[PDB]
Amino acid sequence: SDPLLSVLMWGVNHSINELSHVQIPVMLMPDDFKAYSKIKVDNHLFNKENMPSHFKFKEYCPMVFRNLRERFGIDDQDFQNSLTRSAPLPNDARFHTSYDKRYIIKTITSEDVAEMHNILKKYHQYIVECHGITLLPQFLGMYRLNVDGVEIYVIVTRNVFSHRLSVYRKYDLKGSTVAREASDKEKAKELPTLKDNDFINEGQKIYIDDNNKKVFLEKLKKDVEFLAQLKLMDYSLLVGIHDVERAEQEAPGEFDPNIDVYGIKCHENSPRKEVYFMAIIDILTHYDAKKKAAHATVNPEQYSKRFLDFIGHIL
Amino acid sequence: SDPLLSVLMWGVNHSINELSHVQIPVMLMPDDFKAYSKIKVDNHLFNKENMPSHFKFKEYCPMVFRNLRERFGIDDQDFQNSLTRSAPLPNDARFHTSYDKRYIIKTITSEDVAEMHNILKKYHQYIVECHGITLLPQFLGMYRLNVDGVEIYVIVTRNVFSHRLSVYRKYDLKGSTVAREASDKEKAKELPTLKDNDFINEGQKIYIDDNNKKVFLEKLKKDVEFLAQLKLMDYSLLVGIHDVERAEQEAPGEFDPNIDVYGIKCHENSPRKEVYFMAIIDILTHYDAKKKAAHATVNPEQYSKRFLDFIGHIL
Repeated sequence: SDPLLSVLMWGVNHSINELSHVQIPVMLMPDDFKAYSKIKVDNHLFNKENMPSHFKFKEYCPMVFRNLRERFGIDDQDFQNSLTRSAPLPNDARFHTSYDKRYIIKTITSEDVAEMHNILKKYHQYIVECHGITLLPQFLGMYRLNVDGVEIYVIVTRNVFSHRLSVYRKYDLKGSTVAREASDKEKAKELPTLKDNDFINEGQKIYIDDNNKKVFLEKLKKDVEFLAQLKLMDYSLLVGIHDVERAEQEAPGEFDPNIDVYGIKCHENSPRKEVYFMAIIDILTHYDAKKKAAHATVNPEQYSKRFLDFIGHIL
Repeated sequence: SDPLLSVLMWGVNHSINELSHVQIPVMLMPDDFKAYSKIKVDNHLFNKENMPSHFKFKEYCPMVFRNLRERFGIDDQDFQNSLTRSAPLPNDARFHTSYDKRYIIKTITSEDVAEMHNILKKYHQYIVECHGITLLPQFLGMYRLNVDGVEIYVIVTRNVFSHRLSVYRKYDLKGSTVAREASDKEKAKELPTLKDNDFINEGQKIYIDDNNKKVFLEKLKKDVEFLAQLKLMDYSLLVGIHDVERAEQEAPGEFDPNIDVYGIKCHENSPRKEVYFMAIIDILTHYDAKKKAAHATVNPEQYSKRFLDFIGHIL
């Protein structure tokens, strides 16, 4: 349907096939962070039914992302199948979900790509340090697609939410001093995205036990400290709630913690059988559009503390 | 080892994978004869161990050759495996043999490519007419390879000789008025290539029965008439003899006529147990080098008759 989506599937398929032939060492060399793979295809009077006839596909730092996927417990064959066996589905920058709901494909700016290159080494090192146990986005691949005229950049992350268990409530938390509330327009969306005030006002509670809570908050502390160190800000805590009862009305309500890695079960005395999905999202700056907000007070360290204070209170 | 060979294997693999997704109709449209598929790969600081880092692969008329392969009873998966599972072996224009001895890969000039395009439609139509039963070369694919600086063209044909049964004697027959003999240098090669005089002088006989002989000569007549019609000349009858006894000394001596399609068993009263492999080879003009022979009398119709007269006599 969408030619850009076709090129992405084609490219991911190509990219993974290529890597299956490469010998994978335990380590990355400094050059792997500067590397890329470029393919330009020109078909003249051939294969019109599947593909655009002129296109480009570029993969950034293929070894680093190969290395990241394995560290995040993702097999390259599964990753390939998830993205190629059937088209990713949209939902209206744009984003798509792998047909099997395991991965998110987000469209990003060339600026975001530049910034991602800039932090990639430090990010990789962080992932090594924490043994891939983090609430940070799991970056799984980054690509450039060209189809006659149009150039787009995409990044692929692991879904914060479950691939089985549906989410009925969804929050996006920053802990900002300025008031954050979903629009009266937004508060009426299909599955809306609520914000800080929506959480305070409606007195939402997260029923997880003290251990889970301590572990989570420790992970969060380290992750956010790392983000502040990179001078990054404006990230959010995405919180999604699965209602086992409501999902039965429309494993009994249990999940695979190896696929749905951000899941946390509610404790025994929880008012309703709930599973939580929580993670940091949207870590890049995107100054192009933040300059667009400016044209027509808090620093990264401030934000870090403000954000950590708030999440500590709501749990 | 040889980067050009690596690109060919890579390209054939790519090309066949692409086609496995295309819906194959029973017919070719006129545009399929003008079509091609072009891939340009640039790897920067990536995958140095397998592939050259900058290369191009072009496939000419992919649908026509897909259509030809099936008409010649060749499955695309087998064709792919034969050319990709292990490197083709040389033997010192250059030519290579698929590791399994089923296919020949010949290096040709851009002129040969131009001429092949020119006759491709008429050749396809001929193959349709004779239901793929012909002594003509079976053209199976045509490609252009570029590896930083060097550009080569290759064509792939079915081996005239067997993939199991070794050939101990080998003739190349034109039936020319001018004397054709292998050099005293050549007559001493490992497995030499003998010519017209070598055949007359050494009184070689081909022991096939009257039916086989009649069928063969009828096929030959049509094939050669077709070649003369295209104003082509200077082609040869390649004759290879397998000695069942000698191959035992170094199925008992029987072959699969579906893989070794040019095989003909000897008749019952044959002096020794022999299998023959006979086919027309080298049909293109290559005027570049024939002008090189000129710079430092017979026409296509003459050649046709001369060639047919001679082969009739020797069998």
